[PDB]
Amino acid sequence: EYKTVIPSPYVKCCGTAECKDKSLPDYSCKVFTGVYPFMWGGAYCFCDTENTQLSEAHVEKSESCKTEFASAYRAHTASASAKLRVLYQGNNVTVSAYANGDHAVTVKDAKFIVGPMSSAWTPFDNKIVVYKGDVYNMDYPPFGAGRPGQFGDIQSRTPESEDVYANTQLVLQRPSAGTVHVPYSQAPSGFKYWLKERGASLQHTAPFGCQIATNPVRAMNCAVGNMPISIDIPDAAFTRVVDAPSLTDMSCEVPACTHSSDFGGVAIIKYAASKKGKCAVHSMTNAVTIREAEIEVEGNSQLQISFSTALASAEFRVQVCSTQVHCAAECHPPKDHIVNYP
Amino acid sequence: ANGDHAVTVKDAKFIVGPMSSAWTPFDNKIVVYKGDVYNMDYPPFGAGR
Amino acid sequence: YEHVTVIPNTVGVPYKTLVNRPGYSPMVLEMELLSVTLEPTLSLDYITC
Amino acid sequence: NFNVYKAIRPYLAHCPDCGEGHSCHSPVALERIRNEATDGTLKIQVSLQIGIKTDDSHDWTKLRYMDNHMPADAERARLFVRTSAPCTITGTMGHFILARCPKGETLTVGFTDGRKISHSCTHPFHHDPPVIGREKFHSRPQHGRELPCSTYAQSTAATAEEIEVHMPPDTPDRTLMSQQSGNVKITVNSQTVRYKCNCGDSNEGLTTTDKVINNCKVDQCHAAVTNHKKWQYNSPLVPRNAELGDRKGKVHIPFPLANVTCRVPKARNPTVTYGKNQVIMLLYPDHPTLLSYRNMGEEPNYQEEWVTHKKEIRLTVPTEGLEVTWGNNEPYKYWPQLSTNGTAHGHPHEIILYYYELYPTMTVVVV
Amino acid sequence: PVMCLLANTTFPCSQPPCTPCCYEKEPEETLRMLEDNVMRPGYYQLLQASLTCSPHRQRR
Ligand SMILES: *[C@@H]1O[C@H](CO)[C@@H](O)[C@H](O)[C@H]1NC(C)=O
Repeated sequence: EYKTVIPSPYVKCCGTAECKDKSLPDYSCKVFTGVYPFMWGGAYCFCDTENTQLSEAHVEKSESCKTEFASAYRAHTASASAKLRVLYQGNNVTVSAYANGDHAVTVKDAKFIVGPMSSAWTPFDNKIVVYKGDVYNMDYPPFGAGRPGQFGDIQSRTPESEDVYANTQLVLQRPSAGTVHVPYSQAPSGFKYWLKERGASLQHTAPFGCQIATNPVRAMNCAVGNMPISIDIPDAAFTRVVDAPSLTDMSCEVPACTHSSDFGGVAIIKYAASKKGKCAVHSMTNAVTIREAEIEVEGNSQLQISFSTALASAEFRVQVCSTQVHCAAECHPPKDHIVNYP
Repeated sequence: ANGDHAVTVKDAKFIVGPMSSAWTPFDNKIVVYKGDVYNMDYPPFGAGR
Repeated sequence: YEHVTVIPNTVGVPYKTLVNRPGYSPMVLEMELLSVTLEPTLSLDYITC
Repeated sequence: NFNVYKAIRPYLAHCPDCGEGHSCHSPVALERIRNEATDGTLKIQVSLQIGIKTDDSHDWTKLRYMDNHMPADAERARLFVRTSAPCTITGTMGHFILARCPKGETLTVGFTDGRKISHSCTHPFHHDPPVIGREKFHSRPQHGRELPCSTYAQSTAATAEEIEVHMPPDTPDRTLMSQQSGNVKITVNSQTVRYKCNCGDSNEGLTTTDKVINNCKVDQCHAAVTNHKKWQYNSPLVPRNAELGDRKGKVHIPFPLANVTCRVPKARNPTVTYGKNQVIMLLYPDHPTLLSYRNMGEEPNYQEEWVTHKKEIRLTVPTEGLEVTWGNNEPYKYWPQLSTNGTAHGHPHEIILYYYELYPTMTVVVV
Repeated sequence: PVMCLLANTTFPCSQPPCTPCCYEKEPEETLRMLEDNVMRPGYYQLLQASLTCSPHRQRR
């Protein structure tokens, strides 16, 4: 915000004294003629008719510029960052990185190297403004070439930069009738209007569900594209299949499937494990999702699991710990209507 | 020199620029010594050789 | 004049521009380029010492 | 510590619009508004010094107001600040007035006197208190939520900001020139009077005594007091001492601004149902509050409004859900499910309306 | 310390030629001080000396 500052103007009674043509941001000067100075005891000067009055006016910064100011920034290329929690065999561990193919971290034998951001799109243009809780992608006028009554009504590079490009045109007037004051003309600003009508911040203008976050400003949580991760794990995790039971005579029986977003159906796997042991279950298609990942199995019985797909009939195959089951499920129309999670 | 900064001196007005040829002698990944800069792919953070 | 010209990007070449203002006194003016300062993006990534 | 009194200087005041159309000689007038607190507290310049005196006490019964070359005093319980509603004065300190008060076409301050007759400087003053956040209020809040904001910090330690304080023009008092048979006895009365006379033998000059200006009348004499002892300020809207440049003004002016939070009102949660590829949202209102929404793809397609009443609003939902932000609450997030049912398999085809659930009526031209 | 100049001597802003209570001994030289020495930030300490209640008039 600027501040319009005047001096105590010069009441040159009985004559005229021309001002000094100083260089101030919107310097303005006028010596009005035939003025009438007035005070408590009637007129101020005993000289009456030849009273002229020099008047000056200027505009500078205000005192709100220490912590309350907007900033036209030039935005540039974006740097990525990602957060990852792995349930490492019943153990949740979490780490942040760059999602660029270029940020390797290792902890608990987890050589987490991500793959590249498969997209390349940034939600920001260079011409960006920011004030104190938000940003706005609009084209401000540049420094020097600003416009009065807008962004660029007053222009400074830094708050410590004292080059205040001002545009006010505060033209003075003759006072009303002997009134000891200086009237000036119209000068609308930008802070008086556009802060009230900046409107929808880029938090609200965000495609793909982006979100913005200040200090520093950043585009979070528009997960678009596909992220690779290479992860190397030693033989400390893998155990021999003879330490597992050889599951035989598997037969899947689905009492109720319903092609939905949530738990799409329930299944029973008639299995014949040879012994006790912990082994894996993984469907050979990506479409149906068993919610069960690592199952402890015991023998020659019927385990019961769930699954989830939107296939109208899920006919597929599961590697049940290096053994194969083929599964079939007549799924039903989804009776749920709204879901809060994708 | 970009066509944005008008300047008047003894009422002589000039907007300078912008630059015609926008050629740049710099790479993105550049490393800086106390008097110098070099175009060289420094290895990325966490993924260094 | 509002004489907008394009002088060649050469430091230290006196460009002699012509102001034949309409029905006015002719006036030749000199210009001379003295520096070309180009400052790229100040985006420090990481360090190595 | 705690003195402002001696950097002040006796340039006086005539209030150019003190109400009911016209002007009056009043020292208590309004000059400047500072409204830049985000929450809506108001910071006001006066030509007086409050909280402080001639002898610099924190008393609230005296305040230096200038009545014709006199320091007179007034009670600080008689502070009638009023824009359209009488304002809620919080901060009274020297140059500065801090108050929270609503919309008004004008703004005035009212004051008692040494004659104990209160008046008011009343200028047409269209200050408009700002808006912040999304919420308004009916009753007073003692149970609310968070909003970041900024307001004027109540600190005396704001240095290197000033107003223009300067040596007076004069104090022309036409009650000093008594006439002794066509002469003028300038009754100075412990002052320093500059006379400007259109007569003989004493025209223009200083005097300290009740001077004899012969063959001269009241309209032929002047009695302008060059005040340099008692010192009480104004704004620089009134003119200067016009013998040189400016007496440079140096008074540090306190009460800066800083960032805080506020006990903002919340926004009442509305009610919704799902329907066939769409949502049906009744809204409990509280006051006129904005609402926004968008979708989650290549464009947000965000539409914004203010809603006012118990409003049932219907929105179709794309395949990517819907994001409706209502109040400063959680941004409500939604995702579609295939709605009810197509059919059985049966003797007819009856998979076309299976297919009018799964990719409904899209890519049905191809078959 | 910080050097205040009344156009004649380069005195400290903590040590004026009239330490303390400038206005209590001279009004208009304090006003010329308010015209000239305002270019110095330590003059405020002189304003804590002259103006803001550290005079001879206090019984400190
Ligand atoms: C581990 O993470 C899974 C999902 O990653 C979560 O469901 C589970 O509650 C977490 N358990 C613990 C103990 O953190």
